Amino acid sequence: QCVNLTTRTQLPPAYTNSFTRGVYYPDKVFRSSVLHSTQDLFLPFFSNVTWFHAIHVSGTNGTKRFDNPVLPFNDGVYFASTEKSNIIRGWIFGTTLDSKTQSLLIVNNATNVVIKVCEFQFCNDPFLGVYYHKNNKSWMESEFRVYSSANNCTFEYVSQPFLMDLEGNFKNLREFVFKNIDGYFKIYSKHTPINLVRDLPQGFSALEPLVDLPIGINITRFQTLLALHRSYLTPGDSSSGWTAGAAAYYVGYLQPRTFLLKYNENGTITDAVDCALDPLSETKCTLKSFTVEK
Amino acid sequence: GIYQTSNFRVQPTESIVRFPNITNLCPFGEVFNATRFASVYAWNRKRISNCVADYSVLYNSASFSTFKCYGVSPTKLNDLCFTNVYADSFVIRGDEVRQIAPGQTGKIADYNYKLPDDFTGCVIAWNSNNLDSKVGGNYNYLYRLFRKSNLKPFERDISTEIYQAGSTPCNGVEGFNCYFPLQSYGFQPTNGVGYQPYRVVVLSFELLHAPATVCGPKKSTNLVKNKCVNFNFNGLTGTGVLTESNKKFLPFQQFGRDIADTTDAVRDPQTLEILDITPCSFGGVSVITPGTNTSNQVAVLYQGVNCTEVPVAITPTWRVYSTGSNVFQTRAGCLIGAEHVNNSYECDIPIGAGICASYQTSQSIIAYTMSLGAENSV
Amino acid sequence: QYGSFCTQLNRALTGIAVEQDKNTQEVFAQVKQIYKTPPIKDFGGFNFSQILPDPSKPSKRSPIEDLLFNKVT
Amino acid sequence: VQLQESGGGLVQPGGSLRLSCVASGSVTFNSMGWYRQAPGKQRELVAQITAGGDTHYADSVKGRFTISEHRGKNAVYLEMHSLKPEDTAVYYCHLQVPFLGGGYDYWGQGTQVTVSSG
Amino acid sequence: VNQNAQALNTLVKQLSSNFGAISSVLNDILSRLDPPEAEVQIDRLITGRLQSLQTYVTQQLIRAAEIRASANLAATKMSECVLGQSKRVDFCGKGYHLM
Amino acid sequence: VNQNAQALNTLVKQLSSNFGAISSVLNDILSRLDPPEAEVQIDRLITGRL
Ligand SMILES: *[C@@H]1O[C@H](CO)[C@@H](O[C@@H]2O[C@H](CO)[C@@H](O)[C@H](O)[C@H]2NC(C)=O)[C@H](O)[C@H]1NC(C)=O
Ligand SMILES: *[C@@H]1O[C@H](CO)[C@@H](O[C@@H]2O[C@H](CO)[C@@H](O)[C@H](O)[C@H]2NC(C)=O)[C@H](O)[C@H]1NC(C)=O
Ligand SMILES: *[C@@H]1O[C@H](CO)[C@@H](O)[C@H](O)[C@H]1NC(C)=O
Ligand SMILES: *[C@@H]1O[C@H](CO)[C@@H](O)[C@H](O)[C@H]1NC(C)=O
Ligand SMILES: *[C@@H]1O[C@H](CO)[C@@H](O)[C@H](O)[C@H]1NC(C)=O
Ligand SMILES: *[C@@H]1O[C@H](CO)[C@@H](O)[C@H](O)[C@H]1NC(C)=O
Ligand SMILES: *[C@@H]1O[C@H](CO)[C@@H](O)[C@H](O)[C@H]1NC(C)=O
Ligand SMILES: *[C@@H]1O[C@H](CO)[C@@H](O)[C@H](O)[C@H]1NC(C)=O
Ligand SMILES: *[C@@H]1O[C@H](CO)[C@@H](O)[C@H](O)[C@H]1NC(C)=O
Ligand SMILES: *[C@@H]1O[C@H](CO)[C@@H](O)[C@H](O)[C@H]1NC(C)=O
Ligand SMILES: *[C@@H]1O[C@H](CO)[C@@H](O)[C@H](O)[C@H]1NC(C)=O
Ligand SMILES: *[C@@H]1O[C@H](CO)[C@@H](O)[C@H](O)[C@H]1NC(C)=O
Repeated sequence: QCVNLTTRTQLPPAYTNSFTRGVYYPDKVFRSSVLHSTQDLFLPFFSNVTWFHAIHVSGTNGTKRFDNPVLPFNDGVYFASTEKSNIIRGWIFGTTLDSKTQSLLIVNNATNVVIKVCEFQFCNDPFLGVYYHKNNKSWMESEFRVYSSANNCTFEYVSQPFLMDLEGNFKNLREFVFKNIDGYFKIYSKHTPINLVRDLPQGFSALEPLVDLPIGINITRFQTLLALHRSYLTPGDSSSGWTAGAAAYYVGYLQPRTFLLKYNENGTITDAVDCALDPLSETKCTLKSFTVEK
Repeated sequence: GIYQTSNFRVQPTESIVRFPNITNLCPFGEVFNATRFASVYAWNRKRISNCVADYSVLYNSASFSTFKCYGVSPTKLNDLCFTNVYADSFVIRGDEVRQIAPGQTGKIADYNYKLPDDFTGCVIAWNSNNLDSKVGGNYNYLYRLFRKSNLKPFERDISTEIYQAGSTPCNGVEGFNCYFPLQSYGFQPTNGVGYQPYRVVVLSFELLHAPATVCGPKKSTNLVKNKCVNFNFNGLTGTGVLTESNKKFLPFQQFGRDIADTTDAVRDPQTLEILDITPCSFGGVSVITPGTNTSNQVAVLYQGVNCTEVPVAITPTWRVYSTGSNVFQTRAGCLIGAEHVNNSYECDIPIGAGICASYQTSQSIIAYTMSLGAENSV
Repeated sequence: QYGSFCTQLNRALTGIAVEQDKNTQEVFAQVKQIYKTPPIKDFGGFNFSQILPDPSKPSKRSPIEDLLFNKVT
Repeated sequence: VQLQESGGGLVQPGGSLRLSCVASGSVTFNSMGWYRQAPGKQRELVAQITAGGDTHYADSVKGRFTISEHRGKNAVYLEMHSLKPEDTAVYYCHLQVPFLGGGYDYWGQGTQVTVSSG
Repeated sequence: VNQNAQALNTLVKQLSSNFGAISSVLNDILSRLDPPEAEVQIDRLITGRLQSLQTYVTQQLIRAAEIRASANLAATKMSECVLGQSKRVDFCGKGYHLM
Repeated sequence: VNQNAQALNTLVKQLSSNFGAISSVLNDILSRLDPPEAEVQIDRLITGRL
C-alpha cells in the first residue's frame, strides 16, 4: 500500500552545466582510428540540466522532504546520479501513471531488480522505505510502497537475488540514457568512481548499451523512486535523510543533433564535437578533423 | 610493346553457410488458423522471434487467394534472416483487398490500415465465407468511416469518440452531424463475392543490422579459413579470404567497417569468434611482346600480385604459360615467360620499378634492370 | 547494354599513366653519361658536401635530399 | 543486447564436459556463476565464482565440478566431471553486470548439456 | 598528394549511395528480389556509379594536363638554369644568375 | 591523326547500343509501338545518345 509524507517546505531549483556529457554508441559496428560523423538524438553540449537534491533539506538540522516531481519524457532523457549510499532505486514511466493506461516500472527493491509492465495504480508519493537503524540492530530493511493494484502484467523480468553490503566520501556516478522508438525501450549506462564532488564534473565517457526491451507502449511522463531512510510517523532524533541531500540527480533531454565521434585504435569513443554548437565546431565538422589551420 | 589485354581474379573454390543454432518452430498456425480475427480499426499484433520459419508451406498451401509480396520475393523468403516478424490480422471485404498495398488512398487505407511507402513484407488474404459469415449476419466486425485526419503508418486508433461533422459539438451524444464511431459489417452468405468475408494477414519483416532470430530452414557448414570462399553469415553474403583478426570487439557489436562501405570484419554466429574479411585477389594481365616481325613468343605480367597464387587464378588455361621459364617477382608483379639477366641495357619495353624487357639472342625475351648510361669520369 | 563506355575510361587512365613516365623522363634524363666527382675536394674553398651524395647513408642521397624526403608524407 | 553465450553437448554417464559460456567481449561483473534447469522443477544454483575469487558451490556439486576463468580470454569455465543422469538439464550462465547497484543477469542465453547413456 | 588522395577517397565513398534504389549493396538486391525488379534497381545503381566514374576520370584528365604543364616548365628550367647560364630576368631566381 | 580517327569511330559505333530500350533502331521502335510506350523507349535512347 501507499503512505503519505508529512513535511514538504520549498527551495528554488538549481541548474548545472553538462559539458561533454552523455554520449552513447549509436549503432553496433566496429571502427578503428577513424573519426565518423553520425546523426541521432544526443544531449547537446553545454546544456542546462535541472538539478534535484534527493533529500530536499530546509535546514541541516533534520528538516527534510523528498524531491521527486513528475517530469516529462520528450524524445528521450539523459539521467545521471551522484550518490554514496544507493538512495536512487529506479523510475516509473507512462502517460497518466494510473490504472487507465499501462505503465513501466524498473525498481531495484534491494533483493533484486524487477521490471514489470502492468496497469499499476500509482500513488502521489512513491518511495521505498529503509529501516536502516529503526530496529534494535543495525541492518537495512526495505519497504515497497510504489503502487496499490497491478493488472495486465504483460512483461516481467526478475533478477537473481543479491545483497548490498557496506559495513563516507566514495560517491559514484551512474549515467543513463532512456529512449523509446518503434515500440522498443533502450537503456544505456555507465559507472564511474568519483570522490568529493559538489555536482557532476567535466570529462568524457561513452555510454554502452545495456538492454533493448520490446515493451511497445506510450511514454510521455516519468517519475523517480527514492529510498526513504526514515519512517513516516516518527523516524527518529533528527537528520533522517543521509547527509542532508548530498545524494542528487540530474535530468537532460535529447534532441536531434549531428556529432563527429572519434574512435581510437581499440574501437572506443574518446572524443566528439557538436557541429551546431559554435562556428569553430562547424569548421571542424565541415573540414572533418579536430584541428584547423589558418 | 606491352599491352593490357584483360584482368584476372582468383575464383572462389568453396561456399560456406553459418546460421544461428535456433531449433524451434514458428507458430504460423495460430495467426492463420485463429477462429476469431480482429476488427478493421483495431486489428492485432503478434510478434514472432526465436524460431525457424518454413515459408514454403504457406506459399504452396494453395488455400490463400493472394500472396502479393513487397520488397522480397516469396520464393527467396526461406534463405533470408530477419530480426523478428510482425503478424497482423483482420477481416476485409473482397473489393477492399486492394487498399492494403502501400502508396494507395482508400477508406481502409486512410482510416484503418496505412502501410508505409517503404514497406517490406507480404500480405496474405483468403476468403472466409464458411467461417466468418452467418445466416443472421456477423456484425462483430466494425467499420471506421469518419476520422479527423489520416492515420500514420502502423498506427492503431481505438478511441470511440463521436466525431463532429458539423459546427455543433456532439459532446459524446449522437444526433445532427454525429454518427456512430464504428459501423458494422454485413457479413451474410447472400452477399456477393465482392462482399464476402476475406481474412487478411500482413507480415512485416525487419531487415536490420542486429542479431537474427527468424532464420529460415537451412543448414550450417564448417568454417574453412585461409582460402577464397563464398561466405553467408546471418544472411549477409560475399566472397573473400578470412583469417583470425585481433580487433577487440565490444560485446554488443557485430560488424566492422573502416571505410564505411566494406565490412572488413564479422562475428561468427555460432561460435562467438571474430574473423576478418579480405578480397581474394585481382589485377591486370599484360602481354609483353616483340613485333610479329620478330617472333611470336610472348611474356605475361600479372600486375601487383603475389604469384604463388598465379597458377590457380583463372579452355585457355595456360596458367603458368612456360613453367620452365623461371618465374620471379618484381615490384610490378611476377613475369612469366622471360629469363632474368644480370647485364644491363637501355630500356625498350618498360615494365616497372626499373625492370625492362627486350628480345635478343637463340633469341628469347629477357628481363633486366635498365642502365642509365655509359659511365664516365672527368 | 551501354556499349563501350567502359573501354574509353580505361584508355584515358592508361594515357595519363604513360604521360607521367614521359614527364619524369623528359625532366631528369637530360645527360647521356654518368659523371662522378673526384675523391679530392680541392674546389678552391667551395664546400659542396650538403648537395653532394653521401656514401655513409644507406641510400646515396644528399643531406638536403634526405630533409626533402622526410618533410613530405 | 550486450552479451551472448553458446555451446552444449550430449554425454553418457561417467564422462566429463568442458563448456565455457563464452563471453561476446570483455565485460565487467561481480559474480559469474553457473545455473541449470530440467523440465519439471524450478531453476537451481550449481556454482558461482566472483571477481575476488570466492567459489560458492551447491550442496550436490562438491568434489565433482569446478569453475575456472581465463582473464586473457574473458570466459568462465566450469569443469564438469563424473556425470550422472540426474545432472541432465539445460545449462546457463548468469552475468552479474552492475545495474542500479547490481542486477539484470544475462542467464537467458544458455546451453544444453544432457547426461544420458542412450 | 592530398588532391589525389581526396579524389580517390571521394570515389570510394560514392559506393555507399542508393541513387534512388532500395539498397546500396548489390548482393542484397540480388539475394532479396527477382530479376524483373532486380533489374529495375540495378539500373539505378549502374547509372549512379557510371556517372561517378566519369566525373573522376574527367577531373583526373584536367589535373594531369596541369601537371604536364608544370613538368614542361621544370624541364625548361633544368635545360637553361642548370646546363647553362641564363640572361632571362627572374627565370632562375632574383638577382644576376650565376649557377 | 589516330586519336581523332579513333574518337570519331567510337562516337559513330555508339549508335548501335540499346541503353536499356527494346531496340537501337529509331524507325523499328516507331513502326511497332503506339506513342505511350514508344515515348519511353525514345527517352532511353535519347539519354544514352546525349
Ligand atoms: C497526502 O494527502 C492525502 C492523504 O493521504 C494523499 O491522498 C490524496 O490526496 C489528494 C488531495 O491532496 C486527493 O486528491 C487524492 O485523491 C488522494 N489520494 C489517495 C489515494 O488518498 C495525498 O496523496 C498526499 N499528498 C502528498 C503531497 O503527499
Ligand atoms: C664541409 O662542410 C661540412 C659542414 O656541412 C663540414 O663538416 C663539419 O666538420 C666539422 C669538423 O670537421 C664538424 O665539427 C661539423 O660538425 C661538421 N658539420 C656537419 C654538418 O657535418 C666539412 O668538414 C666541410 N669540409 C671541408 C673540406 O671544408
Ligand atoms: C540556465 O540555468 C541557469 C541556472 O544557473 C538559469 O538562470 C538560466 O535561465 C538557464 N538558461 C536556459 C536557457 O535554460
Ligand atoms: C537548524 O539548521 C537550520 C539551517 O541553518 C536553521 O535554520 C535552524 O535554526 C536550526 N535549528 C536549530 C534548533 O538550531
Ligand atoms: C501517448 O499518450 C498521450 C496521452 O497521454 C498522447 O498525447 C500521445 O499522442 C500518445 N503517443 C502516441 C505515440 O500515441
Ligand atoms: C522485491 O520484489 C520481489 C518481486 O516482486 C518480491 O518478491 C520481494 O518480496 C521484494 N522484496 C522486498 C524487500 O520488498
Ligand atoms: C486487464 O485486466 C483486467 C482485470 O484485472 C481486465 O478487465 C482487462 O480486460 C485487462 N485488459 C487487458 C488489455 O489485458
Ligand atoms: C489448422 O490446423 C490443422 C491441424 O491443427 C491443420 O491441418 C490445418 O492445415 C491448419 N489450417 C491451415 C490453414 O493451415
Ligand atoms: C550448435 O553449434 C554447435 C557448434 O557451435 C554444432 O556442433 C551443433 O550442431 C549446433 N546445433 C545444431 C542443432 O546443429
Ligand atoms: C615487318 O615484316 C616484313 C616481313 O619480312 C618486313 O619486310 C618488314 O620490313 C618488317 N618491318 C620492319 C619495320 O622491319
Ligand atoms: C608473398 O610473396 C612474398 C615475397 O614477396 C613471400 O615471402 C610470401 O611467402 C608470399 N606469400 C604467400 C602466401 O605465398
Ligand atoms: C648475377 O650475378 C650474381 C653474382 O654476382 C648472382 O648471384 C645472380 O644470381 C646473378 N643474376 C642473374 C640474373 O644472372
